[PDB]
Amino acid sequence: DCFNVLGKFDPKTTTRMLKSMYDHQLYSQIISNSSFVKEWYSIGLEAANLEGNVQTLKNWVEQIESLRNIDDREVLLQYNIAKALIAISNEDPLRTQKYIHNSFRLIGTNFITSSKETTLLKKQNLLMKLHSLY
Amino acid sequence: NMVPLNPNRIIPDETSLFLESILLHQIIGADLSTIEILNRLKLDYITEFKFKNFVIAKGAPIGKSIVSLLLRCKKTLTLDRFIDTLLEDIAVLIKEISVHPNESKLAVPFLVALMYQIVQFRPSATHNLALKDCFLFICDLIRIYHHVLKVPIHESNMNLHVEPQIFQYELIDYLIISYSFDLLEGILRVLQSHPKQTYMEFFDENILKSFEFVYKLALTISYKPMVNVIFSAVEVVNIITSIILNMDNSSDLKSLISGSWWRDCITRLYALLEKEIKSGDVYNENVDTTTLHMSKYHDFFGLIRNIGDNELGGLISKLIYTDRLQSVPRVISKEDIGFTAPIIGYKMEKWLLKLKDEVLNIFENLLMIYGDDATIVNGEMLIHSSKFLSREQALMIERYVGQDSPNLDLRCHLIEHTLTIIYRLWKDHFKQLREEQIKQVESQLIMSLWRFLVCQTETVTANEREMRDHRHLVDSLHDLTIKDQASYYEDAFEDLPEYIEEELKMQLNKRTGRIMQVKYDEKFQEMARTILESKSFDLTTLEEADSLYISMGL
Amino acid sequence: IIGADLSTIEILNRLKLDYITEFKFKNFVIAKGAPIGKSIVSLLLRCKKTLTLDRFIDTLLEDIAVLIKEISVHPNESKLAVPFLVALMYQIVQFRPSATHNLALKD
Amino acid sequence: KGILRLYSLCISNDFSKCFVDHFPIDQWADFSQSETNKALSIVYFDLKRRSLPVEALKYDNKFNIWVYQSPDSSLKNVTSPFDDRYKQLEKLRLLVLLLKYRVNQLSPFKLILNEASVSIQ
Repeated sequence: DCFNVLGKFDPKTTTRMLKSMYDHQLYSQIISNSSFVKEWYSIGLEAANLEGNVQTLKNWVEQIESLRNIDDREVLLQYNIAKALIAISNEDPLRTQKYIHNSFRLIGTNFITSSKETTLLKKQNLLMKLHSLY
Repeated sequence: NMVPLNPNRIIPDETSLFLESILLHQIIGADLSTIEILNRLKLDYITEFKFKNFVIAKGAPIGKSIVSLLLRCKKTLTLDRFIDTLLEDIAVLIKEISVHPNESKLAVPFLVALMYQIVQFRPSATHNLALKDCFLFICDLIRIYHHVLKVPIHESNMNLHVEPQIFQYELIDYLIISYSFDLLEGILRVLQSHPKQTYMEFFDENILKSFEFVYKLALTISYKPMVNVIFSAVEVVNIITSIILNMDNSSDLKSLISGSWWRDCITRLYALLEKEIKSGDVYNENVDTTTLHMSKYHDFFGLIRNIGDNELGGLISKLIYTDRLQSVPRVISKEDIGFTAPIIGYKMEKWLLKLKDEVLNIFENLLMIYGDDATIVNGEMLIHSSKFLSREQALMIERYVGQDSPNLDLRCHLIEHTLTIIYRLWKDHFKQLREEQIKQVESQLIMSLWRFLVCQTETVTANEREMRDHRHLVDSLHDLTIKDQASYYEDAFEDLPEYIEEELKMQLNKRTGRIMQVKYDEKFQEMARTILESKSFDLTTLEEADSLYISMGL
Repeated sequence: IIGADLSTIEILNRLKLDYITEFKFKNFVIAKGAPIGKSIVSLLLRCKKTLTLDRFIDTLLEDIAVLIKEISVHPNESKLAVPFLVALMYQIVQFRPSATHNLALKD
Repeated sequence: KGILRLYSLCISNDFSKCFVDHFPIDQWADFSQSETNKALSIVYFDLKRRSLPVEALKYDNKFNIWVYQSPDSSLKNVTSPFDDRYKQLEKLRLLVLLLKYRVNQLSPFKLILNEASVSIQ
């Protein structure tokens, strides 16, 4: 509660805000926290795709593409995740295949990593959107 | 026999015309009007901006700021004055809009649409000082975007195409770079179309160096080439040729130019020309440095040449919300843009034909330029021109004729002109040819000559029937256009006055016979004869020529 | 105008007629959220190379008059635009009232 | 002939916006029985086809799929000096909303196959 209200009332602390709020899976909120800075977009685009409004997803991916050269290691994954969920609600089993394959091409290059490194459940995040994609 | 005065026109003032035209222009392809596109612009990350009584607030209407400046300066300036004033202001604009860390450049291209509409509008007595101001400003703008035309030769195994997938800033800078080179094009051609008097006053070695930077950036030999910039750059080379063939003592501008730079241009022309035409995948990616593949990434007209699908046009409109003053463009899919009818592919076959027209056309032009020799004057012109002649002879006959597609007509008119090129060589330039060169390729030149020396049978027509049969076999597409044209689009294609129905028949006869690889012009064969059958070099003494004579009959 | 800050037509360019979601009279469409302003100047400029001085006058008079009436008879419609348009028409008839004809005036 | 050919050529072609400005015939259109004079009427008809909203109905007089007239001016060759008929009727025919077919109609499948076999015998 307080942590939100401080985020309103800061951006490094607001980074902490969005981080903790995504951590409590409160996507149905973060969609509404500050839909109307860079380390925040993943936080945002996730809930954007997660809840499932065709208009909200549209607006979020719109700001994302409006950036000049994101270039960033992170967002493009969630970006594709969403950018499939336009073709779904507009029915192209070809466009969707193209974008989801491009999702594979991404995930299997950068976020994917070395072999073992001490953990599995930690990677389960990276792997679990993968599973659901299928 | 006087004719009376006619001053009672309600004359539209030239300044007023210019004003209203800019004020409501819509570009070829989009949906929205220029000035109002402008009216949906805010320049944000530069919270104040100002050069010359041209304040703009932070969240201010860019577009209204335009129309303001426009109208106020209207009752100030005359036509040309209004041009140069805009040019300076918009120039300062673009320059800073460029030099800025977090600034997005949405406005820039659209203002470049301005650039065109504007500078094109009336180039009559416009002065090269202003022209060059804009010009240099944009060349070095380009070197501010020199980070484009030298992107690598291919996508490396590690280099990914996983992407924000935006066609936005790609199309952004693509429009930018192109439109900018397109400036280069347009203003430089307004230079060429200015009175000859106002010429050398603009040409300094700065033109050589700046355009040298951009050319090297552009017609890469170690990166991806990029067909549009390929175009633009090479016609600027053509602009050089133009000032050559136009300045009575063009030796002035030639001496201005540097030998190394003539080389770094003509050599890269060779790099261009020994590529190939394959409508098979003109619309995908293949062996590089060999295919001018205009991909959807940059496929529209270009600010002149109405090349085809122009498939980006309305997507220009989709760039602004067309409802709200804004700074960064509206999203577009990189891939929705672009099996139905490859007739667009064949429109383009005609166009890339016009391109290789340009290739041989500039090479002809420089040919005639250098009545005296030079350093890049080396004979590899003879080699490679004859070489292209050979290849579009042999592969001509084995592949491209008979494929019922009207590309062949221009594909052959090409080499029919190269005939003039070589015949120019025979008349003029046979006081340099190196034994080195003649016996490095005794092969291909003799091939070229004998290609019509075996054609000179001159023993085909004799009737209508066989050739009209040839026609029914091949000329299907050519007749599709022939009948569209005779049935749709001509004054002369009705009411033949009884002296041209025979023109129909024999002209179609000659065109179809000239379609099937054989019996080229009597002028062709005798002009080629005056080259080989004349013994000016020891290609053909009888002792080693009668084996070909008998191989023709004789 | 005397007193305000902004340009007349340009005031107009920040107007949208909402509670009447559409109108059409004479090649004069206006979309729902359309740029009334660019719709004004739109009609203006477009009919420019059509009409002449007096002719463009009476034509715009009739058009913008119909516009007033449209903005007139509607329950929930706000009338914001209306008063700006009246000033616009005054300006027009005040600019060049030469050898015109009254019928338009009377209309 | 002239006016017909001109606007025919124009129609389908994206340059609607090329036309929009530089020439409306609002005055000499004069399709109130006032105002050779019966040929700019076909360009007015194709401009109404451009209007297009669904009010147009099914093809009755063998003309185009006509629209509510109370109107519909003439047949596809209003003036037919043997070439104007061609130009107009062709253009108006395009209002309908092949190479292989070309020669087939020039000399006006499976059945076509074996009928070809026997007729060529």
